[PDB]
Amino acid sequence: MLTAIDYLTKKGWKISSDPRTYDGYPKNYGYRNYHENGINYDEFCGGYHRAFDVYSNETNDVPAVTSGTVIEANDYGNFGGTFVIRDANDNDWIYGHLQRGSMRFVVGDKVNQGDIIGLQGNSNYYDNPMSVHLHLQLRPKDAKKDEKSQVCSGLAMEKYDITNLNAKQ
Ligand SMILES: [Zn+2]
Repeated sequence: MLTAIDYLTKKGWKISSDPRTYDGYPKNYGYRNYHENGINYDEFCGGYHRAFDVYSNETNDVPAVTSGTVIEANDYGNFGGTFVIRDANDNDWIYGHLQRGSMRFVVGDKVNQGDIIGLQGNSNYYDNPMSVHLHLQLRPKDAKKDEKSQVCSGLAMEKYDITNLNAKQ
Protein backbone atom coordinates (compact mmCIF):
# COMPACT_ATOMS: atom_id res chain seq x y z
CA MET A 1 0.00 0.00 0.00
CA LEU A 2 1.16 3.51 -0.92
CA THR A 3 0.03 6.55 1.08
CA ALA A 4 0.29 10.23 0.20
CA ILE A 5 2.83 10.41 3.01
CA ASP A 6 4.94 7.59 1.57
CA TYR A 7 4.71 9.39 -1.75
CA LEU A 8 5.99 12.61 -0.25
CA THR A 9 8.83 11.20 1.89
CA LYS A 10 10.18 9.27 -1.12
CA LYS A 11 10.45 12.68 -2.83
CA GLY A 12 12.42 14.15 0.08
CA TRP A 13 9.58 15.80 1.98
CA LYS A 14 9.82 15.36 5.74
CA ILE A 15 7.11 15.24 8.40
CA SER A 16 6.79 18.02 10.97
CA SER A 17 3.51 16.80 12.53
CA ASP A 18 2.38 13.21 12.45
CA PRO A 19 -0.93 12.13 14.04
CA ARG A 20 0.56 8.69 14.61
CA THR A 21 2.66 10.44 17.28
CA TYR A 22 -0.15 12.17 19.15
CA ASP A 23 -0.94 10.81 22.60
CA GLY A 24 -3.56 8.07 22.63
CA TYR A 25 -3.11 6.97 19.00
CA PRO A 26 -4.99 5.17 17.45
CA LYS A 27 -7.61 6.53 19.84
CA ASN A 28 -8.68 10.17 19.72
CA TYR A 29 -7.35 10.68 16.18
CA GLY A 30 -5.65 13.98 15.41
CA TYR A 31 -5.73 15.28 18.99
CA ARG A 32 -2.77 17.62 18.97
CA ASN A 33 -3.50 20.84 20.88
CA TYR A 34 -0.46 22.62 19.44
CA HIS A 35 -0.01 26.02 21.02
CA GLU A 36 3.03 28.12 21.78
CA ASN A 37 3.93 31.77 22.21
CA GLY A 38 0.31 32.79 22.75
CA ILE A 39 -1.03 31.20 19.52
CA ASN A 40 -3.37 28.20 19.85
CA TYR A 41 -2.93 26.56 16.47
CA ASP A 42 -5.76 24.01 16.73
CA GLU A 43 -8.25 26.35 18.40
CA PHE A 44 -10.82 26.31 15.63
CA CYS A 45 -10.88 22.50 15.65
CA GLY A 46 -11.06 22.02 19.42
CA GLY A 47 -7.40 21.00 19.43
CA TYR A 48 -7.72 18.48 16.59
CA HIS A 49 -5.28 18.26 13.67
CA ARG A 50 -6.57 15.46 11.45
CA ALA A 51 -3.79 15.93 8.95
CA PHE A 52 -0.07 15.86 8.22
CA ASP A 53 2.25 18.85 8.31
CA VAL A 54 5.22 18.14 6.02
CA TYR A 55 8.04 20.26 4.68
CA SER A 56 10.92 20.38 2.21
CA ASN A 57 14.32 22.08 2.34
CA GLU A 58 15.19 20.99 -1.19
CA THR A 59 12.48 22.84 -3.17
CA ASN A 60 9.09 24.53 -2.83
CA ASP A 61 7.02 23.06 -5.68
CA VAL A 62 4.08 21.22 -4.06
CA PRO A 63 3.17 18.05 -6.01
CA ALA A 64 -0.39 16.82 -6.28
CA VAL A 65 -0.37 13.58 -4.33
CA THR A 66 -3.33 12.17 -6.27
CA SER A 67 -5.06 12.99 -9.52
CA GLY A 68 -8.43 14.65 -9.52
CA THR A 69 -10.38 17.85 -9.91
CA VAL A 70 -9.65 21.23 -8.35
CA ILE A 71 -12.63 22.29 -6.26
CA GLU A 72 -11.02 25.12 -4.24
CA ALA A 73 -8.08 27.41 -5.14
CA ASN A 74 -8.35 30.17 -2.56
CA ASP A 75 -5.56 32.58 -1.59
CA TYR A 76 -7.52 33.51 1.55
CA GLY A 77 -9.09 30.23 2.62
CA ASN A 78 -9.23 28.84 6.13
CA PHE A 79 -5.67 27.44 5.77
CA GLY A 80 -4.26 30.61 4.22
CA GLY A 81 -3.59 29.80 0.58
CA THR A 82 -5.85 26.76 0.28
CA PHE A 83 -5.90 24.35 -2.67
CA VAL A 84 -8.25 21.38 -2.71
CA ILE A 85 -8.27 18.37 -5.04
CA ARG A 86 -11.15 15.91 -5.10
CA ASP A 87 -9.84 12.45 -6.01
CA ALA A 88 -11.45 9.44 -7.67
CA ASN A 89 -12.99 8.37 -4.34
CA ASP A 90 -14.52 11.89 -4.10
CA ASN A 91 -12.41 12.65 -1.00
CA ASP A 92 -10.94 16.17 -0.86
CA TRP A 93 -7.18 16.68 -0.46
CA ILE A 94 -6.59 19.95 1.36
CA TYR A 95 -3.28 21.67 0.60
CA GLY A 96 -2.91 24.51 3.04
CA HIS A 97 -0.57 27.43 3.79
CA LEU A 98 0.63 27.86 0.21
CA GLN A 99 2.25 31.10 -0.90
CA ARG A 100 -0.70 33.22 -1.96
CA GLY A 101 -0.73 33.75 -5.71
CA SER A 102 1.33 30.62 -6.36
CA MET A 103 -1.48 28.30 -7.43
CA ARG A 104 -1.05 26.78 -10.89
CA PHE A 105 -4.68 25.69 -11.37
CA VAL A 106 -8.20 27.03 -11.00
CA VAL A 107 -11.45 25.44 -9.85
CA GLY A 108 -12.57 22.91 -12.47
CA ASP A 109 -9.08 22.03 -13.69
CA LYS A 110 -7.95 18.44 -13.99
CA VAL A 111 -4.69 17.59 -12.22
CA ASN A 112 -2.40 14.60 -12.64
CA GLN A 113 -0.61 13.18 -9.62
CA GLY A 114 2.77 14.84 -9.43
CA ASP A 115 1.70 18.06 -11.13
CA ILE A 116 3.03 21.14 -9.40
CA ILE A 117 0.05 22.88 -7.77
CA GLY A 118 1.71 25.76 -5.92
CA LEU A 119 4.50 26.75 -3.57
CA GLN A 120 5.17 25.72 0.02
CA GLY A 121 4.68 28.61 2.43
CA ASN A 122 3.43 29.89 5.78
CA SER A 123 0.26 31.82 4.88
CA ASN A 124 -2.59 31.46 7.34
CA TYR A 125 -5.95 33.12 7.96
CA TYR A 126 -4.92 35.56 10.70
CA ASP A 127 -1.40 35.97 9.23
CA ASN A 128 0.27 34.89 12.49
CA PRO A 129 3.85 33.65 12.94
CA MET A 130 4.22 30.26 11.33
CA SER A 131 6.96 28.03 10.03
CA VAL A 132 7.05 27.34 6.29
CA HIS A 133 5.39 23.96 5.77
CA LEU A 134 2.66 22.18 3.83
CA HIS A 135 -0.48 21.15 5.73
CA LEU A 136 -2.01 18.12 4.00
CA GLN A 137 -5.44 16.91 5.09
CA LEU A 138 -7.78 14.34 3.57
CA ARG A 139 -11.33 15.54 4.13
CA PRO A 140 -13.84 12.68 3.73
CA LYS A 141 -16.65 12.50 1.20
CA ASP A 142 -19.23 12.47 4.03
CA ALA A 143 -17.94 15.73 5.52
CA LYS A 144 -20.88 17.77 6.65
CA LYS A 145 -21.16 21.16 4.88
CA ASP A 146 -21.00 23.12 8.16
CA GLU A 147 -17.76 25.06 8.46
CA LYS A 148 -16.17 23.23 11.37
CA SER A 149 -16.60 19.92 9.53
CA GLN A 150 -15.20 21.32 6.28
CA VAL A 151 -12.04 22.40 8.14
CA CYS A 152 -11.58 19.81 10.86
CA SER A 153 -12.89 16.56 9.40
CA GLY A 154 -10.17 14.21 8.28
CA LEU A 155 -9.52 10.67 7.20
CA ALA A 156 -6.49 8.82 8.51
CA MET A 157 -4.17 9.44 5.57
CA GLU A 158 -1.72 6.84 6.86
CA LYS A 159 -4.41 4.21 6.14
CA TYR A 160 -5.44 5.51 2.70
CA ASP A 161 -4.05 3.77 -0.38
CA ILE A 162 -3.33 6.05 -3.36
CA THR A 163 -1.79 3.35 -5.57
CA ASN A 164 -4.74 3.61 -7.96
CA LEU A 165 -5.54 7.34 -7.65
CA ASN A 166 -3.01 8.48 -10.26
CA ALA A 167 -5.05 8.08 -13.46
CA LYS A 168 -4.17 10.33 -16.40
CA GLN A 169 -6.60 13.24 -16.63
ZN1 LIG B 1 -1.33 21.29 9.83
